[PDB]
Amino acid sequence: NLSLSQSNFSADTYKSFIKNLRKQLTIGASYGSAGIPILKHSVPICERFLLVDLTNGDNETITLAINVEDAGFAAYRAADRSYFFQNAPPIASYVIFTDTNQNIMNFNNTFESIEIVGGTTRSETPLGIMHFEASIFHLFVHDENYVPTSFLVLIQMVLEAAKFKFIEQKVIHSIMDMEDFTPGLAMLSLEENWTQLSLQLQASESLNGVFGDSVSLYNSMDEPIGVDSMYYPILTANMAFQLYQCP
Amino acid sequence: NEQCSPQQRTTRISGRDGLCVDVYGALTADGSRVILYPCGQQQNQQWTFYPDNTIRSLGKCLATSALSSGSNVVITNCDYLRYDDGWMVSSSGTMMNKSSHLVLTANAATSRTNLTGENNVFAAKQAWRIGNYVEPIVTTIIGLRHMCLEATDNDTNVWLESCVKNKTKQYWALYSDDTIRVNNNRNLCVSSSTDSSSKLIVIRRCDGSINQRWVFTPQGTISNPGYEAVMDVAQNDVYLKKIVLSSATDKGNGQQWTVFY
Ligand SMILES: *[C@@H]1O[C@H](CO)[C@@H](O[C@@H]2O[C@H](CO)[C@@H](O)[C@H](O)[C@H]2NC(C)=O)[C@H](O)[C@H]1NC(C)=O
Ligand SMILES: CC(=O)N[C@@H]1[C@@H](O[C@@H]2O[C@H](CO)[C@H](O)[C@H](O)[C@H]2O)[C@@H](O)[C@@H](CO)O[C@H]1O
Ligand SMILES: *[C@@H]1O[C@H](CO)[C@@H](O)[C@H](O[C@@H]2O[C@@H](C)[C@@H](O)[C@@H](O)[C@@H]2O)[C@H]1NC(C)=O
Repeated sequence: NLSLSQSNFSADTYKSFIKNLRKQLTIGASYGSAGIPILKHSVPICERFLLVDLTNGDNETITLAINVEDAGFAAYRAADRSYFFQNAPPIASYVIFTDTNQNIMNFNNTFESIEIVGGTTRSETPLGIMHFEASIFHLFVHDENYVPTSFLVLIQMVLEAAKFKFIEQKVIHSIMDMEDFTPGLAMLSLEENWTQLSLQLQASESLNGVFGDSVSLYNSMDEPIGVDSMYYPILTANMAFQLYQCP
Repeated sequence: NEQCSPQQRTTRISGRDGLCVDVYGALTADGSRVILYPCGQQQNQQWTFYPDNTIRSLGKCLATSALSSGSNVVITNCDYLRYDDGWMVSSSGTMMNKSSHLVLTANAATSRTNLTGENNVFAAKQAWRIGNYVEPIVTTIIGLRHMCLEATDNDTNVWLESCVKNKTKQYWALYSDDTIRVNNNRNLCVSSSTDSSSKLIVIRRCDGSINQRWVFTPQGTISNPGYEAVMDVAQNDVYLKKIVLSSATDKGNGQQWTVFY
């Protein structure tokens, strides 16, 4: 499996991991005018999951199952145990981690659901190398008090970074500065709007690249920038792939 | 999902020097010319896009006024274009008449300049941002070895240096005409070489040229489409302090860039 380990976690190795993850997710992608790959859709359940290994500073490893249709976590394995989100595709447990003691987490893989059960938001959850490391531990032992925030960390540092070069770069800055951060409005507005940007980009094919609705993306000075077309470098040089939305 | 087929959207259009596409005097007569003008909220800068490939302001359609290059772009009665295929906008913001291939062009930078239909050479004066948000986007530009492009030698050269938050000369203003401008001197633009003998990318006074038109591609390159080449770190070595224009290749990582805003 594609893997990222605490023991070899530099800017260079992180960047390669995210680059490879994007490549794997975009196998068989479709392309529009914008040239931003659109993830596969209607994927048979048996081929719907990409497995990724993360190893922490105790040399313990978890394997996460990423749904290739939406680049979200469906489940993960720790040793001989696995854990499925309650909105994982219904048949997923027959396809992945079959040879393990399977458990259902009583919450969805969405930020809104994770934040409600954990009682903690992304804005208050630090990101960085040591939080990546600790999140893997908490998931490995499945400490229910820390499972939600551990997903907030790993979803953002792995999946959201794959979706957006801006977010990847935030993590890279963190590694190089040896400095934790919490996502601000820039990062959250990307995460919030990934599905809406996917819809507008694809829909814009019929309107000379103009969107049906404007999307507000914040910059690092907390100024909202209206993105109402494909002609914004903060979108088209940032968003690495899209959710399938339009025929 | 009827959201896949938007029926229309009203937006602004900005280009050279961040000025907007404007129906001069808000005049509505057929043949009324369009100009550059400082961006505002007035109705004659509101362009409504429809799926018939029309672009409309004041209820009339943006259109070329001749088959040959050099004549004004105007607004005219939409019924006149009933059998016309309309405008096509490229992913890099070239606005082209589909039949004649003439593109929307600003031959000067000054307010009230008449916009014309001209042969496409991919100049910055032929690049446009369709969108309501018309301001330059302020950013760092990150490249090889996770370093930042920096304006050097009194804003005449450019190369990679270690990224330092708020170091003034590492900020760039991305304009609606596809220019990359020194953030604290917005009369100066990143430029491909004007000397045949050199491939070196430099900083020069903004002039609307092919040399100053840059497209941030989804594949992570900074492309000069008129010269069919991309920004590259000389010899993939940041310590040479040389950024050059090269044919796109996968050989090294020197052609990969990130916009960090
Ligand atoms: C794009 O250019 C073409 C060609 O110059 C324009 O077509 C002409 O339209 C005028 C006015 O309707 C007619 O009198 C001519 O007969 C047309 N010429 C040809 C050869 O078709 C067209 O109007 C332009 N369209 C836009 C939207 O700019
Ligand atoms: C037709 C005219 O001159 N009317 C004035 C208005 O129109 C403006 O014209 C300028 C060009 O000089 C530009 O196209 C701009 O977008 C238009 O708003 C305007 O001056 C108005 C007051 O704002 O007064 C009219 O008299
Ligand atoms: C821009 O377009 C209009 C419409 O065709 C032209 O008439 C303008 O010509 C200018 O004004 C006329 C009255 C005359 O003085 C002419 O010589 C001027 O050039 C034209 N404007 C420019 C700046 O070319």
